[PDB]
Amino acid sequence: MYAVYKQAHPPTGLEFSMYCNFFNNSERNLVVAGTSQLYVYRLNRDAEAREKLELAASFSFFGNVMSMASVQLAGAKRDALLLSFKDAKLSVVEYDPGTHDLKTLSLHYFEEPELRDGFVQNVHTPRVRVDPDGRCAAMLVYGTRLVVLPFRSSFLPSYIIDVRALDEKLLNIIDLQFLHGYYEPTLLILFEPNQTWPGRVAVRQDTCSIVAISLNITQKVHPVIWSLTSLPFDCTQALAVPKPIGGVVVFAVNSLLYLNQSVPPYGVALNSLTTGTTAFPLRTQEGVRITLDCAQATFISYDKMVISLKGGEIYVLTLITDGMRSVRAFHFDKAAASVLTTSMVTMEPGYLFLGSRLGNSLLLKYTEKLLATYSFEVCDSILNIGPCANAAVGEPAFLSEEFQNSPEPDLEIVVCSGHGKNGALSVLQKSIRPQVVTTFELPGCYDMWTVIAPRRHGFLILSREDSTMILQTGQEIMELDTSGFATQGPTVFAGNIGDNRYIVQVSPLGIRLLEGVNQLHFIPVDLGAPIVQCAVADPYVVIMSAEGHVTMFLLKSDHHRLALHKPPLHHQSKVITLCLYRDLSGMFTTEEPTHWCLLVRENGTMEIYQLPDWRLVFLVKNFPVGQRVLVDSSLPLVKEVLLVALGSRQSRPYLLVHVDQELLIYEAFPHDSQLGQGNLKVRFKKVPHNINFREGRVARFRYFEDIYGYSGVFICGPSPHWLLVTGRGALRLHPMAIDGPVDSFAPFHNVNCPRGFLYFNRQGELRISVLPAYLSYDAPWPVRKIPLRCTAHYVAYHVESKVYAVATSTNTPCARIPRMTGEEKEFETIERDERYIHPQQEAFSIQLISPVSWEAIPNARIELQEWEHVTCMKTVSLRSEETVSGLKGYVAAGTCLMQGEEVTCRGRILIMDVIEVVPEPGQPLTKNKFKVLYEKEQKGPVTALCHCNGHLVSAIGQKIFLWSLRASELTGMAFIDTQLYIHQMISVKNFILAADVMKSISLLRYQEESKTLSLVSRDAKPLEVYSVDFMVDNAQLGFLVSDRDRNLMVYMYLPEAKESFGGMRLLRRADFHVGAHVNTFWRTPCRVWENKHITWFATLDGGIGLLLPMQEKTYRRLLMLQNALTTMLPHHAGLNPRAFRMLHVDRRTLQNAVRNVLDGELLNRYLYLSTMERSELAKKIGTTPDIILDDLLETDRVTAHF
Amino acid sequence: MQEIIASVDHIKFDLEIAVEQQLGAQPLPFPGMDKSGAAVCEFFLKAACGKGGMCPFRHI
Amino acid sequence: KHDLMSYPMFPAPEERIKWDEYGEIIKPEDFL
Amino acid sequence: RKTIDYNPSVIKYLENRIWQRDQRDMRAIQPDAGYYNDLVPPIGMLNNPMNAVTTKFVRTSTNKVKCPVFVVRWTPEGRRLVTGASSGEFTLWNGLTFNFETILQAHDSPVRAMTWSHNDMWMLTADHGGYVKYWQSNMNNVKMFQAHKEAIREASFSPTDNKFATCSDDGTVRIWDFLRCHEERILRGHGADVKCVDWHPTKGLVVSGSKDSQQPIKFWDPKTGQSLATLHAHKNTVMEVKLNLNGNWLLTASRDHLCKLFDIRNLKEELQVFRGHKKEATAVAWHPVHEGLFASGGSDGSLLFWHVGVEKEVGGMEMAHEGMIWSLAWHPLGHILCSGSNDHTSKFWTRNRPGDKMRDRYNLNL
Ligand SMILES: [Zn+2]
Repeated sequence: MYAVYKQAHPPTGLEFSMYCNFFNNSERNLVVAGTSQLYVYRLNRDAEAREKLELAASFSFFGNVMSMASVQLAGAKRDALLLSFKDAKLSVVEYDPGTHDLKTLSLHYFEEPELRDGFVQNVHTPRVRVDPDGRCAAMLVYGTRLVVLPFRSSFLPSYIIDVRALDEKLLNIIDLQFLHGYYEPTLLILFEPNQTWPGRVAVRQDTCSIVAISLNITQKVHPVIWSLTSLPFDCTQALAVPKPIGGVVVFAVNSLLYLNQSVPPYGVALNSLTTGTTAFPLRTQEGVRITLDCAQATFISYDKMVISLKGGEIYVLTLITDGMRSVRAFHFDKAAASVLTTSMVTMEPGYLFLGSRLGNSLLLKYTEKLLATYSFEVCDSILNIGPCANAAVGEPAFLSEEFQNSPEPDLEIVVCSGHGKNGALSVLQKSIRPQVVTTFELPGCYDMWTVIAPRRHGFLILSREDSTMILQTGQEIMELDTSGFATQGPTVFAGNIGDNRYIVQVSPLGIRLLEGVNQLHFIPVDLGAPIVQCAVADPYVVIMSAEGHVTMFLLKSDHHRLALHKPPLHHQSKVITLCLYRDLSGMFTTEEPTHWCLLVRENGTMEIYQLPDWRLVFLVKNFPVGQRVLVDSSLPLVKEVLLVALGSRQSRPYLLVHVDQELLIYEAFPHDSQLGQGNLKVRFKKVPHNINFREGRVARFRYFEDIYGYSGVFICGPSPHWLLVTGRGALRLHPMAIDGPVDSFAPFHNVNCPRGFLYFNRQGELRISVLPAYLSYDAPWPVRKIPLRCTAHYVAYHVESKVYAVATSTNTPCARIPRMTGEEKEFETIERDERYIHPQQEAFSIQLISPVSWEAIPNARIELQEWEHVTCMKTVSLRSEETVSGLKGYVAAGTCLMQGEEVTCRGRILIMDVIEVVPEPGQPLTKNKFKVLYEKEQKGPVTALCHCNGHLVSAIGQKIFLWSLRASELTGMAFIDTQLYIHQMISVKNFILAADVMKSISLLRYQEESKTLSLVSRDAKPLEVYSVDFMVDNAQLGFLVSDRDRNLMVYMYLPEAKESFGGMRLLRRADFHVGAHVNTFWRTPCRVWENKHITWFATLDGGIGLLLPMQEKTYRRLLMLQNALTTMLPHHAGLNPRAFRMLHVDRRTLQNAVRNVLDGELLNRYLYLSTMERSELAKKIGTTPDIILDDLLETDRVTAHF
Repeated sequence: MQEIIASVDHIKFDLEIAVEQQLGAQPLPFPGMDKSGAAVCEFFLKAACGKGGMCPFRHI
Repeated sequence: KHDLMSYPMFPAPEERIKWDEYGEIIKPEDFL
Repeated sequence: RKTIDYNPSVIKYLENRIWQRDQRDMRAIQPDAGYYNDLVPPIGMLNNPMNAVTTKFVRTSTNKVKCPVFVVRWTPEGRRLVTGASSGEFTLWNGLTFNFETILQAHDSPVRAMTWSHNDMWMLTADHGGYVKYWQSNMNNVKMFQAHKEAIREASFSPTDNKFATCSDDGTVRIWDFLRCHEERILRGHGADVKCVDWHPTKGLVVSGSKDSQQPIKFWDPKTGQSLATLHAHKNTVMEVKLNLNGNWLLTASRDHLCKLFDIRNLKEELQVFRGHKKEATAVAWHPVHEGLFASGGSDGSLLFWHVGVEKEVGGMEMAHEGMIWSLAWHPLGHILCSGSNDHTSKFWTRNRPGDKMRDRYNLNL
C-alpha cells in the first residue's frame, strides 16, 4: 500500500535554450532547460579535451517547464528568467550571488475556474514571450487569455487580456511573437478563426490570420492594427525578423511567407502540395523540395536564418533585400545535417547550440565558405539517454574471476534510446566494476602509497603496524629489501616533492629525502608528540603531531633540501586536521601557482591561511554543523579535510570533509564581497549526496590524477565512491559496491598495468586493477552509447546464449497505396510531380546485439514484410520437455501490417530461438543465429504477448488467447473477450494483468485443470494506461499503472473491502505524479525488507526512478517529515512539492486521491540541511534526527543495485 | 530477466489466497443470468458448494 | 489574487469528493 | 467488403507517443492520399478537434423488416452496435465490418431508451409499453418489470450501478433502484410529457426536458425529491438533454430550431446558442474524447457538427441522413459515428481521409 518514490537517474533531454546574462552583464551564458531541470553553461575556448561546453550551475524544479524567456529589468545587474509551468504558472527568477542558488522575484498564479472557461481538460501550454526592448512580457494562458506583465519593486501589477473579446474573434492561437520597432510593445498573433484539419481540405481551404495588437502599458488599451486574413491553412510558428528589415516570417508546412505592414504579401511554395489546398498567391522556389512542419530556426545577424528541419537537415535562409529594406526573394542552401532538434540558439557569433530530446544535443560552429554559403562543424555534444521506449535487464560479459562468487547478482540495463537518425542503445550500469588483473594476499598492512621514481609509478610503499614494505615496480613488481626507506617502523605519509624529482616519506620520528632508492638526508622531528598525518604541496610539506603542533618544511635549491619554517599560528584551540592546496586556475584571488593551507580547530572554526606567509584569509566560525553556504567572518568532530581542484586545467576547487560518519562536500564559487582587504573572494556551497559513512590515521579522501584520463577523488570506507569531474565541470559520484568495503587506495601506472589504480580489500588483498574501457564515466551513470542510426523499439535479453534481440526500424519512401475490391488487395503506385515529397514508410528488422563487443552479429537479422510493424517483443519462458526444468526461454515477437484504415489489419506471431552454432572463421561473433520456430498469420492484429507457466498468452484483436507450444505449432487452450486494444500484458503465477489504451487495466486468471480463462477484476473508470507492473510486497501484490497524465498508481484486489463489489472492482491504494511518462518496468529484490521487491522504471524523458514498498509505521514517520519539508523550506521557482506530486486528473469523477507514496527527492533535502537545522524539524514533529536518518539512509542501502 | 533475479514462486500472495476460498464473493442477483465466461469453482467438485444455482462461478 | 509576493510558494488546491449511493453529496442552495 | 479498421491508427499513435510529448511536436499529416498511415485516433490529436468531423459515408445498415430506428448505441467495448427499432427488435451490427451479426426481439413495443452502465456489465432498455428490461453483455434477457403506465422515452443512470431514472409520457420522472427494482420516488410538478432525462456525471442531479412551455427544463434532487431549479430556455418541446463528462455544461436541443449551452454553475445567464438547423433539432451526442465538440441531428435529416466557442457550425450538410434523426452514438474511439433515421436506414460516418476531394452526395456534390 505504502511506498516511496526515489530518483536514480536525472532526466536527460533538452527542450528549451537561450543565451542570456545569467551570472553578470559582462558575459553571456547558455541557459538550457528540459523536463523539470535547469542547466547553465559556459563556453571554454582553450579546452584540453577545441571548444567545449562547461557546466556552471544545475538547478532542479518541482514542476515541468513549459516555456522559458529572459528579460533584463530596469536597474538590474543580471538577466532574469521567466519560467513557465503547467496550467498557468509564471515565475521570475534570477541568479543569486552571495549564495549560488536561484532567487525568486515574482510569482504569478493564473489558474482560476473563470479563466478555464468551463474546459477542464487543458491542452494549451503557457507561452512566455518577451519584448526585444524589454518593455513587457506576455504569457498565453489557456490559449484564450493574454497575461501581460508590465516592466519599469521591478514589476507593475499584471492584467489579463481576454483573447476572444478582441476584434476578429481569434480563438485558436498558433504562435505569437513580439515585433521590432513599433514604439509600444507590439504583439503579432497567428490564429485560426475557423479551424480546419489537414484531411478535410475541400470545404475550408485556407484559414489562418494575423493580428498585430499594440499594447499600451499605462492606459491598458490595445487596438488591432495590420490584419491579414488569407494565409494558408497549415501555418505553424512565426518568427520576428530583426530591426534593420523588420516584419515577420511565417512558417507553413508547405510554404514560407514574408509579411510586413507596408509590403504586399510575399511568399513561395516549397513543394507541389499547395496546388489544390492553398489559394494564397505563392511562387515556386527553385531547386527546393522540402517541408517546414516541425522545424526550429533562429536568426544569425539580420537577413540570414538557419533552419533545422525534420530529418535534422540544416538550411540557411537568406532574405534577399532591395534598396528600401524590402524583401524581394528567398535563397536556400543545403548545409550539413545534424541532430533532430527541439531548440535552436545562436551563442557567440560563429556558434549554434542545438538542444534535443531525442538524440545528443550538440554545439556547432559556422564559418563562411570561400551569395554567402556556410559550413557547419561539431564542437561539443551533450550525452542524452533519450526517449526510453523499451529496456531490458541483462548480465554483463566481462565480470572478473575474483568477483564471480559475489552473493548479489551482477547485472545491467540496456535502453532503447533516441529516435530516427539518432536512434541508439544505451548500456546503463550504475556502479563501477574494476578489472582485477593481478591480486595478492598481503595481511597486516593497512596504508599504501605509490610514488613516481625515475610518469610511471616507481614504488609501492605499504605501511604495517610495526614495519614498512617496499615494492619495486616495473616489468614485474617485486618486494625490495635494500636501504633507503625506513622499514624498522611504520610510515604516516609518503609522496613526491618538487615535480616528480624526489620522494618524501614521513616516519613518526622524522622525514627522509630520496632520489629514488638513494636517501639524501634525514630531519628528526620531536614536535611534541608523534606525527599523525602530513599534507604535501610542490615545495611545501606541513607536519601535524597528535597534540596540534604544526611545522612546515620548504624546498630550497642548494640539489634540493627541506628547510624548517615554523608557522606563526595563534592557538586559541587545538588544530584537529590539516590540508594543503595549490591554485592552477586561480579563483583564490584574495584581492602562476598560489599555495594555500586549510586548518580545522577543535572549537569548530575553520581557517584558510595563505601558505608562504601565515596570515588569516578566511574564517568560518561554526564549521562542523554542515551549513549550506560557507561565508567568512573575519560538536560532531571533523575527521579528515581535503581541498582538490578538478576539471579543465584544475579550474574549480572542491572541499571534502568528514564529520561524524557523514560525508558533506562543497563546491566553490567566486564572490566579490567588499567587507575587508585581506580576504578570499570565494564562498563554498554544499552539494547533495547519496553516500553515507555508516557501517595512525587512514585517509579516506585520496585524490587521483589520470586514471583512464579521469581525475578526481576516491572516497574509501564502508560504501566506496568515485568522485569525478571532467572538462564538463559536472560532479559525478559513482559507487563501487563489489569487493565490499575498501580500506585504502592508490593510483598505479605501470607497464603490465595501464593507467589504473590499486586498492586494499577489507580481507587484506592487494588488487592491481584497471577501469573497464567500454563505458563513459562522464555521464551520471556509466554508459556506453550504441549508435544504431535507426529507431530501436524493443530489446529483450535472451538468457541462453546471453545476447540481446533489438527491434529496429528505418524510414523508406512510400510508393504504393493498398486498396480493397472485395476479393484481394490492389496497389496504386503514387505517381506525382517531380516537386513532391514522399511519405515515410517504416520497414522493421530484428537485430542481434552481443554484449562482448556491442556490434550487431553479422548474418543474424530477421527482416519482416513490407508494411509489417512489431508491436511487442518479450523474452518468453515457454515450457519444454527437454531441459532439466520445464521452462525454455524463447523470444517471441508480435507483429502486424499497417495498411491504412480501409484494409483489414491482420497479425503474425514470430517465436524465435537463439542457438549457438559453429562460428565462421574470421568472425567470432557469428556463433549465434536466430532459429524461427513459429511464424504464422493470426486472425487479427497481435498487440501484446506474455507467458503464464509456459503458456504463450497473446492478444489478437478484442480477444486474449492462451497458446501452448507443441513441437512446431501453437494450440489454443483458453480465451476471453476483452477491451478495445490490449497493448500491454504482464503476468505472475497464472494471473494475467492486461492494459487497454483507453479504458483501464483488467486482471485475468487461468486455471490449468479446466482449460478456462476468467476475468477476476478490472477497473471501470476510463484511464489511458501506458504500461503496467506489479508492486510486490511481503504478502501484498499491487498493480502499478502509468498513465498519459504522468501519473503512477497502485491498484489492489481486495474482496473484503466494501467499496468494491464482491471481487469485481480494482481499488487504487496509492496515487503519485512523476514528472514524465513511463513505458518500461523492472523488478529486482532489495539488497523488514525480507521479501519485498523494487519496481524500477525508466521515464520517457530520460530518467530512472524507483518505488520501494515500506511498512505503515515507517511511512508515517516520514510523512510527518514530508509535510514539514514542504512548508518550512524555500523551493526553486516558488513551486509547491505537494501540488506537483498530487494526482492530475483532467476531469472530475468519484475517486478522491489516495496519496500513499512519499517524495523521496523532497525527503532527500533533509540530508542536505545542516545539523542545527536538521534537529529543528525533528523537534517540531516529535522525534530525534537519529530515527529519521535510520529511515532515509536505509532506503539508499537496499536500493543500490545496477 | 525478471524471474531468475526477482523470483516470486516462494511468495504466497493475498491475490492467490483470496481466489481459492473466494474470500467474500457476493451471491449474484437476478437469477436468470448466464455467467458463461466466469471461473470454474473448485467447491462444486470437492465439497458442498453451498449456493448451487445462485453461485457466480460455473458448475461442471 | 494573481500576483504573489513563511515562504511565497504556490498553493496546493485540493477538493474531496463526498460520495453517496446517488452520486455526490449536493447542496440545494447552488441551484436556483 | 468495406471496413474502417481502427487498429492501424492506434499502433501509429503508440509509436508516436514514445518520441512525441505534445501535439506541437507531432509531424503534420499532409493532404495527399499517400499519407494514409500517418493518421492517429482523436486521442492522438487532442487539440485540433476538427479531426472528429465525420462527414464521410461508410455504410447504410438496413434491416429486412424496414422499421424506423429510435435508439442507436455502441457496446462499451466498441465491438458492435445494438440498434432498437419500432418493431421491438435488437439488430446487432459488427463494429469493424458492418455487415450483420444477429437479430433479437426484445420488446413488443417500439424501443425508446438504451443505456449501458458505467461498467460494461448491464444495459437498460425501455420501450413504448412501459417495460424496463435488464440485459447482460452477451444479450441475455434478465428481469423485466413495468416502470410506467405510458411510453417511457429516456433512461439515464447515476455515477454507479445503483440507481437510474426514467421518464415517460405521463409527466413523471421516476427514480429507481437497480438491484431491488424498487420505485424510490416520483418527481412531480412538470406539467406535460417529459421526453429526456440525463443524470449528472458526479453530482447526483436529474435534468428533465419537456413539451410544456411553462416548465421546459427542471433540475431535480434524487434524495429529497425537491424541484431544484427551473430553466425557461426554449419556446417548445425540448427534445434531448445531454451533459458533458466534465460536469459543467448542459446542452439542450428543442423543436424551436435551436441548440443551447448552459453552465450549470450559473443558470441566470446563458452560454452561446447554436443556430444553423433549418428544421427542428432532434438529436444530440457529445464526443467522448473531445470536450467542446458535439454533433447534432435534425428533423429534416441535417447532421451538423459544433464546437464550444465557435459561433458557426464546424460543418455537416443537409440531406445527409434522410428523414428525421432520432439518436446518435460515437464509437468509444471517436473515429466513427452512427445515426438513426425516421426512415428505415442507419448510416455510418467516419473521419475524412487526407487528400480526398469531397464531391460525394453528402458533400459539395460536384
Ligand atoms: Zn459454485
